[PDB]
Amino acid sequence: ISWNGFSKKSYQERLELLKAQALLSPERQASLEKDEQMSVTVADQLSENVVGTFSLPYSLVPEVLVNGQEYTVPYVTEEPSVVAAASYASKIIKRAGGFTTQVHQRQMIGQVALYQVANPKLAQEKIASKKAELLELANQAYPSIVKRGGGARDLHVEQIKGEPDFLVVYIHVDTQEAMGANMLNTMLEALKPVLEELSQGQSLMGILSNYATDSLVTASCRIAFRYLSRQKDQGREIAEKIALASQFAQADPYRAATHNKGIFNGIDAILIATGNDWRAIEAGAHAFASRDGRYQGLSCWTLDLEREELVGEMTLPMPVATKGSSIGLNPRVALSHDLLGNPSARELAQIIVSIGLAQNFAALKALVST
Amino acid sequence: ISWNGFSKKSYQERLELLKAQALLSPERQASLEKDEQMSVTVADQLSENVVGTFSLPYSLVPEVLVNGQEYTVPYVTEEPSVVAAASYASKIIKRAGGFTTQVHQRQMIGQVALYQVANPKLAQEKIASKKAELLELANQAYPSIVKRGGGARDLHVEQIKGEPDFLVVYIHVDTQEAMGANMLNTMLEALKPVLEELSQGQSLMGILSNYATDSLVTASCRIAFRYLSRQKDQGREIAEKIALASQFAQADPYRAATHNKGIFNGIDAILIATGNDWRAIEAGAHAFASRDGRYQGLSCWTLDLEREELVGEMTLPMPVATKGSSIGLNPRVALSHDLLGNPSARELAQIIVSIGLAQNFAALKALVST
Ligand code: NA
Ligand code: NA
Ligand code: NA
Ligand code: NA
Ligand code: NA
Ligand code: NA
Ligand code: NA
Ligand code: NA
Ligand code: NA
Ligand code: NA
Ligand code: NA
Ligand code: NA
Ligand code: NA
Ligand code: NA
Ligand code: NA
Ligand code: NA
Ligand code: NA
Ligand code: NA
Ligand code: NA
Ligand code: NA
Ligand code: NA
Ligand code: NA
Ligand code: NA
Ligand code: NA
Ligand code: NA
Ligand code: NA
Ligand code: NA
Ligand code: NA
Ligand code: NA
Ligand code: NA
Ligand code: NA
Ligand code: NA
Ligand code: NA
Ligand code: NA
Ligand code: NA
Ligand code: NA
Ligand code: NA
Ligand code: NA
Ligand code: NA
Ligand code: NA
Ligand code: NA
Ligand code: NA
Ligand code: NA
Ligand code: NA
Ligand code: NA
Ligand code: NA
Ligand code: NA
Ligand code: NA
Ligand code: NA
Ligand code: NA
Ligand code: NA
Ligand code: NA
Ligand code: NA
Ligand code: NA
Repeated sequence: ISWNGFSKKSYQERLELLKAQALLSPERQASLEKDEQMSVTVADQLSENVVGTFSLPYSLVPEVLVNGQEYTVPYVTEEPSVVAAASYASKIIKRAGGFTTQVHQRQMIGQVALYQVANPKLAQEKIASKKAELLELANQAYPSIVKRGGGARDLHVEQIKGEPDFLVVYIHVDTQEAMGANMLNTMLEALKPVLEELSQGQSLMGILSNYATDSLVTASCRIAFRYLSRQKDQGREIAEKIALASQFAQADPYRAATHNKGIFNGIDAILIATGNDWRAIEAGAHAFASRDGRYQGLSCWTLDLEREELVGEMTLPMPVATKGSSIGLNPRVALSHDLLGNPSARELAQIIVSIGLAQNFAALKALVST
Repeated sequence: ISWNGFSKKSYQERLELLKAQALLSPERQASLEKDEQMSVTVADQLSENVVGTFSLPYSLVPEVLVNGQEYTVPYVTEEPSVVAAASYASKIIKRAGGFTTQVHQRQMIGQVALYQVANPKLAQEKIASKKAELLELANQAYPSIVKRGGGARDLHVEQIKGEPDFLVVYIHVDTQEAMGANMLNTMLEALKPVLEELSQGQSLMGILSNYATDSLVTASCRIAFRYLSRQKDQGREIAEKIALASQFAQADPYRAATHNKGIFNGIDAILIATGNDWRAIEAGAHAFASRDGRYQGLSCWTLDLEREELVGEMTLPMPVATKGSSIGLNPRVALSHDLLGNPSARELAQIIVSIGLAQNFAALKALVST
């Protein structure tokens, strides 16, 4: 059923159109129609010193085509035009064939930092030769994840120079559908004593890394000039300027911040809708943006002149989750996951990166157009 | 009146204690007591494709001492223990004298990117000699801010090399209590034609920069070892390990992301409470974290061994606002500003950076303790 006029329709009419799309079960549609909120009692369980609740808008971005599957995407944002722009971007890219996306890996990285290591090279050697035993020790400490087919998968050790020197042990862990912060905290605590013994050093801390390079996800889109503007040669102008806009963000940190901000107008909105920790996704992606020695734009837009196409691409660390307290307790979050056809964390991650690149597309097109 | 037991008190008892503190007017206390939310109708004005609203917890972090003034800080977070940790951090630092903070500048930066500039050096020369006229042209285009004592204050031009070369013009603008994105969009549009004429180039875009280096704010705290632990020599151990934790984050991007994530658990929570754009604050701070060539921790913790003190310090771009749509329309946001004694954007910024450093303190202390 057509989605056009959805923006101009009234709140009641939007709800009836959504109902007509038959995306939600009777209970979820009713829940949405009485705008069921998470209660103070439930809020009081999630957080501390709770004295009430706080509301933001809940919107829909329809027609998000990811790998030939269409989604109606939920957004939570307080910013005017963020949703309109994501919706507009999404429709264009759908006409153009939607997004093509891949998950390169899905693992969480945990680290233990050791210091007062007399012989870092010898220590590094011992720990790395004891790798399989150490992985077994982490997996025994958290047997709940091995039974579900995940667990600790790899281990490496780095000498990091400085004031003072640190010997850092990284574990790589399949956490399946979970974020993994508690899991990795427990696994890493089990390893501390043996790591101290083997290194003859003191363990400083054992903690998940929000720099999730074992969970990179890339999205691309391929947009023919005729979808950018029907007027003759105007599509090429627009695409040219978007490519220049992309180059500008590679060149100037002052542009790149803003460029990457716009991407996260979309990303944080759906992360909130899905009960995901946006602080974590923000940190990893913004760290990723500075990996080649300077802070740069997270996406790139280039031209295919023979095919007459605008190409957009983006890789982000996206260790999102489909289970967790907020997902279990906030009834709108459960609704959001149902609305999305209950994607696995992998599929959700591919939708989120796509949303990011859509949001970016509308931002650049608006900025560079007369 | 004492705040202890506030965490363990019931939701009703917390509200009665808050009432006893007399921090809110009768209307605001009543508004909070019936948990007045922003309505769907109001939500529908803020955002697009609105089909409902979305709720998160609303909590209090009491006893935040900033420059000898105590605040009860509002938080909006879905993460267990974030509030408890901020509250715990805040009480310790209050005993220790609270935070000392300063605003170095408060200005917004806008940029126009020019390309196809044949002679960038000549163009740079012309624009810079025409500086005062250009500033006047921006101020005429937005007279609403000059009457309130703000406006365009400075202009500079940079040659940024790459593929291709860009000539970028930056304006620096006092936007008073406002974020300034609309203001700077309008001012920069007024400048485009003349900038093109003077440079003999094409303007790509005119846009606010979320890399807000003209709005840096620093907070510090000075914590005696005896406040970290009453046991003999245990305070020194803890402080030593926090300093090492700080060094770890300077050395390893994998730690720094997580380190900076924790800071923003606090910052984003109060930014939501106050109707502020957290995507913008995230982008600028995370870009700031990579300014010295590598992605590093945003705060530093060092020891004063003679004075027996743990010192924490943090500088962040904090161009927050005290006016704007969300602030005008979401009744809990208005409440949050009233709760805080209606601080100016400058004072709010100093509270937010302090909150960040408090959140960081509890994170590090927990990670490095037995
Ligand atoms: Na309406
Ligand atoms: Na209606
Ligand atoms: Na919390
Ligand atoms: Na509590
Ligand atoms: Na309440
Ligand atoms: Na929304
Ligand atoms: Na995983
Ligand atoms: Na970490
Ligand atoms: Na993460
Ligand atoms: Na990770
Ligand atoms: Na990866
Ligand atoms: Na992934
Ligand atoms: Na591709
Ligand atoms: Na750009
Ligand atoms: Na951002
Ligand atoms: Na953008
Ligand atoms: Na969330
Ligand atoms: Na959420
Ligand atoms: Na990330
Ligand atoms: Na991450
Ligand atoms: Na870019
Ligand atoms: Na993933
Ligand atoms: Na939630
Ligand atoms: Na609901
Ligand atoms: Na699910
Ligand atoms: Na956008
Ligand atoms: Na936009
Ligand atoms: Na309660
Ligand atoms: Na109660
Ligand atoms: Na919006
Ligand atoms: Na609308
Ligand atoms: Na509703
Ligand atoms: Na909260
Ligand atoms: Na300003
Ligand atoms: Na910009
Ligand atoms: Na900003
Ligand atoms: Na700025
Ligand atoms: Na400054
Ligand atoms: Na400032
Ligand atoms: Na100081
Ligand atoms: Na740290
Ligand atoms: Na963050
Ligand atoms: Na932290
Ligand atoms: Na907000
Ligand atoms: Na808000
Ligand atoms: Na910032
Ligand atoms: Na900023
Ligand atoms: Na640090
Ligand atoms: Na400020
Ligand atoms: Na709001
Ligand atoms: Na309220
Ligand atoms: Na105010
Ligand atoms: Na914390
Ligand atoms: Na913590």
